[PDB]
Amino acid sequence: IALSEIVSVVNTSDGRIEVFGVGTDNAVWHNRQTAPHSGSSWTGWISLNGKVTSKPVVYINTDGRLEVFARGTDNALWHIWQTATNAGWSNWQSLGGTITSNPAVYVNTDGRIDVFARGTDNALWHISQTAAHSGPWSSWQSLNGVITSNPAVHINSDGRLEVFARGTDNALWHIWQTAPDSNQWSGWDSLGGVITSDPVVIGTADGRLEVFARGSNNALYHIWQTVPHGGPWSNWASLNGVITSAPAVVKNSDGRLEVFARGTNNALYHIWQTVSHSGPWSNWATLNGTITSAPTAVEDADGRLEVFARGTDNALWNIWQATPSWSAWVSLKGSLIDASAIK
Amino acid sequence: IALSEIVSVVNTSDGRIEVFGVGTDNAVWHNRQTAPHSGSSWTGWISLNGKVTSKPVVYINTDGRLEVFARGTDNALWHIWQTATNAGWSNWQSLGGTITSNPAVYVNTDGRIDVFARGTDNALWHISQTAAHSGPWSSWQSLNGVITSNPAVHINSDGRLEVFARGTDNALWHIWQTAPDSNQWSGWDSLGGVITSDPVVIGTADGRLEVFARGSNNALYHIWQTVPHGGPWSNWASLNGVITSAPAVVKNSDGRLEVFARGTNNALYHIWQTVSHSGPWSNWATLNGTITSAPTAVEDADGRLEVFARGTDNALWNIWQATPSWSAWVSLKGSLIDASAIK
Ligand SMILES: CO[C@@H]1O[C@@H](C)[C@@H](O)[C@@H](O)[C@@H]1O
Ligand SMILES: CO[C@@H]1O[C@@H](C)[C@@H](O)[C@@H](O)[C@@H]1O
Ligand SMILES: CO[C@@H]1O[C@@H](C)[C@@H](O)[C@@H](O)[C@@H]1O
Ligand SMILES: CO[C@@H]1O[C@@H](C)[C@@H](O)[C@@H](O)[C@@H]1O
Ligand SMILES: CO[C@@H]1O[C@@H](C)[C@@H](O)[C@@H](O)[C@@H]1O
Ligand SMILES: CO[C@@H]1O[C@@H](C)[C@@H](O)[C@@H](O)[C@@H]1O
Ligand SMILES: CO[C@@H]1O[C@@H](C)[C@@H](O)[C@@H](O)[C@@H]1O
Repeated sequence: IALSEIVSVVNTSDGRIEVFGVGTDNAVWHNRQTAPHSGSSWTGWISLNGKVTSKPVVYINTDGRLEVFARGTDNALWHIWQTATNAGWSNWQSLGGTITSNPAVYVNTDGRIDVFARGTDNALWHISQTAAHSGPWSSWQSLNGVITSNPAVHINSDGRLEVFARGTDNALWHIWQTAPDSNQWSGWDSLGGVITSDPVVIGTADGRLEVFARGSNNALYHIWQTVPHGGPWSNWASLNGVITSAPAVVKNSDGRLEVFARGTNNALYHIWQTVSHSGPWSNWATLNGTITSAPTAVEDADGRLEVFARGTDNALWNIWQATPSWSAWVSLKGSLIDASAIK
Repeated sequence: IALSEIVSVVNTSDGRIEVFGVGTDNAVWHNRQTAPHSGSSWTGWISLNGKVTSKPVVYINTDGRLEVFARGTDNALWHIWQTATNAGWSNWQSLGGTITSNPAVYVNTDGRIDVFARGTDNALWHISQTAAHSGPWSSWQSLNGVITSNPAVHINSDGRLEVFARGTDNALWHIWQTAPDSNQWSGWDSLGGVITSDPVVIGTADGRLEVFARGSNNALYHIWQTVPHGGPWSNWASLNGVITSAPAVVKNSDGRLEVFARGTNNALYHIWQTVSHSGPWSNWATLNGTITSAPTAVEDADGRLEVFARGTDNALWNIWQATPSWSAWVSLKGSLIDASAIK
């Protein structure tokens, strides 16, 4: 697997970016913008404690409360959650299980967080809240398959969760709810190709899933639903380049997709749709830096992309999107590790 | 009450704007962009039939299905829904009650649509889906108060619904859920002022409610939460102008608020936050035309504002936020009436 993202990031319900990563102590730490604008100062790193053995994944409940999922030292899924929106945190609590990947997390149309992770059998498993933004949690449940990457999940424009992963043949595979909120899932299906990164999935401005992944020649590839929330999918297409990390995809404030990834000189590169969403793609361009993780990208409250990546000093660095050139690479300090359960 | 909005507008799950209005036959008609882009052509007007006696209000269920609420000729609340996302429509069905205002509609954090309408006692009443995006519906319940305008609803950044309506003293009042999804609401709180239009409410880029209304001198006023999802509120602040309709507010793609209203010469006027969201407001500027309703504004899938208003020929007209100085007005044809239950 190509080098992973090292933080999970969200724009919170009060328009501040909040970033979560794993320290050299194997605890989860978070850092938050003090103001809801590009170029804001940062709180600085605060520990949520714990001892984790995967990438932490943050998700926002439908009531705005942040919730973090990660594998623990006992290999169970653990979580920790804000007890009120943007306020204080609970203690860490186990959700049991024994998992062998990073979690992937999404919310159902009924407000129930659904968490996906690989099992000891190498199947995809899932567990979910039984009520909107609320425990108790369900029991684990298998979705079978046998997968060789961390999973990625997104919602279709008809409300059906759909999960993506690399299979034993190194192809992109997927599986989907048969109906919104449903514990009844489809059978596994294959989209072919050969991929050398975790896949990353996004919903387009016109309601279609689009999936990006590094290919066997280390170029960036993508593939998409041809109609909203349905098949057929397209043929694989190449966006070229050569990337030395997992790709990260985000939607600009005007709908245009943009993808970020480490280049072969360890600098950050990006490529974007031009003209409009679903428009033709640009040439790759550099944003400089020397980075030691995959980048992570998010839209801030001013409608600008912000990217995060670990530096040569093992600190987290940040850069954001401005008219002619981007911002400075700015250090948020800290000392992060790649705790990804599959590397 | 100042002259109302004539259509209800929504972004569909496949990135097209869809507008809903009442025809000269008192049936609900709709028109949809053919393409998810600014300046797209339109399907043309299609009837949903029925016979309504309020402004119709569309809302998108969390599974992507559109649903329209309107008062019927029997003064009850009626609704009609898509049977599949962006597909065919149900028959009209009654939710009963007797209502004396336009409905206001919002979704709870648990995916259950809540509908609010003034009752025969001039209290605010509500009815909701009992499950996520699904019937059956609840019994009617009173949220008390005595109100003299149409209600407006939005969700807080902590997931609590909040409703605004003018009171018997002509002040802006409000009530809120004590917790997300709850049927337990607060008492009516006065935010004072004297308002001469329905209030409009929006959520800011940093998670605060902000309310706009015409005041006693026909100026535009606004008031806001000073902290995300909490009090205290600011004082009322004038945005000046002299407006001859209800105002409509929308958020740009970069978070800046922009308000639209009819001026004294019956043209469309607007005013916007400059620099960034929550920044200082512009001067009023005209967008020309001659309109016979309040405008309705929405962001399209390219991140551009689109405004709709009835024209002198009773057709619906459109203008959108093109680079230099906005598009030309284009007619979408049709023949619309103002069916608002309170005028
Ligand atoms: C809070 O508890 C600590 O962190 C959790 C995430 C688990 O790894 C547990 O075994 C460890 O003791
Ligand atoms: C269902 O098929 C099994 O699981 C898929 C996810 C792939 O790994 C495939 O090659 C494997 O045999
Ligand atoms: C712009 O700065 C460059 O890239 C950062 C991400 C850091 O690795 C730093 O040490 C390096 O000089
Ligand atoms: C389909 O039913 C028609 O429209 C409804 C919205 C009601 O006004 C009803 O009385 C009328 O007959
Ligand atoms: C269900 O209750 C009925 O409808 C409500 C909306 C109110 O108008 C009430 O006075 C009336 O009795
Ligand atoms: C709760 O109090 C009732 O409702 C408010 C909205 C006001 O109209 C007030 O005059 C009335 O007595
Ligand atoms: C731009 O055109 C002007 O405004 C439109 C909204 C229509 O009312 C039209 O008749 C009028 O002349």
